[PDB]
Parts: sequence; structure tokens; C-alpha cells
Amino acid sequence: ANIVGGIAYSINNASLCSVGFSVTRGATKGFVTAGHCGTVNATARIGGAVVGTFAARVFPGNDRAWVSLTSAQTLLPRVANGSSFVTVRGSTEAAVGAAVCRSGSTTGYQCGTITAKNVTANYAEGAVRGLTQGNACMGRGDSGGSWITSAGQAQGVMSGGNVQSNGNNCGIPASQRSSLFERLQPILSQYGLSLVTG
Repeated sequence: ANIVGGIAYSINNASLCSVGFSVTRGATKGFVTAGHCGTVNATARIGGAVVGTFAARVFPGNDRAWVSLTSAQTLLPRVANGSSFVTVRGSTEAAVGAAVCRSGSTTGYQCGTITAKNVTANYAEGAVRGLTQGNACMGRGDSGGSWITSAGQAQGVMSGGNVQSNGNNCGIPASQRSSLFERLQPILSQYGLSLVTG
């Protein structure tokens, strides 16, 4: 399969989440995603085919993971934007007030601004701290998906937010949205990963 940020993948033939970013760890191919998406050794599938397994994760406390892929997979420095693509050019962290977009299987490509940093989410499983907050909308299934600036700077991976009864927060104004992502930089350093860029 071609690995592109924002596309759907399944975990152990059950849950559905979104790809974060293509990465390498030496000769090993992979992608980063959210930790709540799967446990270590869980099997990831794209288009019905096994593509790899969860190599490591932290959730809760943090919300990060990476999936170790078979050599047959094709890593790409891209994030889905409809039929088009946003090129991943680096991982410069944007400041509060910056415009940012996110890509996921459920709500697709959505944009907003970064509104706060170091936010704590109180999930069913426990607290996750240090999250960055934006007001781009999102829905269930967008978890793990890319957050990236239009200029191609990868920001992090979708963790969660204040979804409504319809499963997303698209139906409320941006001013009322809390869409939270896990910063990319600590994921890269924790697992010794390098971002695939173009």
C-alpha cells in the first residue's frame, strides 16, 4: 500500500484510525499515529491487506504510537487533501495563532488555527497531558491523523476532542471546538524516527 497521511487503516480487523506520517527508523519503514489506536503487536491493515504491526505506543499519559511496516509498503512524504496532496517538508512547530490543517478518514481535510498548548484531555482511560489545541473540526475515526501547516510543516497526530452526538465537532462553531493533537517532535525523538519529506 502507499502510505499517505490521513488515510484509513484498521487495527486487528476492528477499530479504524488514520495514518499520521510516513517515517523511517534506519532501514525500517513505518508511520506514526495515536497511541490509543492500538496496542503493541496489533496488526494494521490498509485496503484489506496487512501492512505492519504496532511497534510501540504510549497511552494514556501521552498519546503516541508508531506502526512498523513491511518492506513492501511505499512511504510517501504526503498528506491527503481530497484527491490532492500536501507535501511534508519538515517538522517546524507552529506557534499559537498559526493556521493549521488536519487530515483524517472521517472528516477529511479540515483547517483552523492553533488556540492553545499544553492542554490536558481527560479520556475514559485516563489523563493525557501536553496536547496542542486547534479549532479545525474532527470526528471519530480521524484519530491518529496528520496535523500539518499548508506550508508542509508536520505538527502532530490527532488525539481527540469535544465530539458531539453526531460523532464530530463540525456542527458547532470554531469558537466552541477543542480539537487536540499530540506533538510530533517528542514522538520522533522517543522512537528515533525520521520524517519522510519532499
